[PDB]
Amino acid sequence: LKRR
Amino acid sequence: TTGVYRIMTSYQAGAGVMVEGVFHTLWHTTKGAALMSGEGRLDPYWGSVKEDRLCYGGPWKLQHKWNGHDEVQMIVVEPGKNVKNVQTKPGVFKTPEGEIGAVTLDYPTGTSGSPIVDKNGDVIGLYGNGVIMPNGSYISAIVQGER
Amino acid sequence: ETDMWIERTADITWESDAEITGSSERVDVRLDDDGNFQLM
Repeated sequence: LKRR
Repeated sequence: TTGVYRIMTSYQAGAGVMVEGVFHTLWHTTKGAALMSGEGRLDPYWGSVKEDRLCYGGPWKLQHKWNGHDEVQMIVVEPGKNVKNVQTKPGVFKTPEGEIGAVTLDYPTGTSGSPIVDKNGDVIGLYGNGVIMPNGSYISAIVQGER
Repeated sequence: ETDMWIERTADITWESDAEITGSSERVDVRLDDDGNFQLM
């Protein structure tokens, strides 16, 4: 999604 | 000790870098939880939720940024694997406060906080706060602030 | 108590043999107050  | 680190909790929650005795990561990897280390417990020193940045042991030490001209490398800290570097020419996130260098590299969750480096081996930011494009492709900011 | 710790794994270095990958995209985004980038 938007972060790792 | 200066270098690249895995953040563990066993499984890998993220990564970061120790530079000039300060540990640097993205805020979201630990949410400010203390970190045990070989040199004892490290406590969060400064953090910004908006910027998704967090450091332990002292103020932010990373002073270099993408120069806007060159390719960069990510030191990919993948869970369960030795590190490996990948090289790419950043694009940009266009925001009101200027452009932010951005890389189309898509790695597992445990990799947030992996450092991005310039040709001199200086850390210019960290991987793992970005956007998903409508086609599903991931792009991370090169996450950085001033020292 | 915390249940998190750090483990050193590598030097900070540039690898001369690194694979070159990815593209240079240009995207309008805003950063919201809780640190989430939003597509515009």
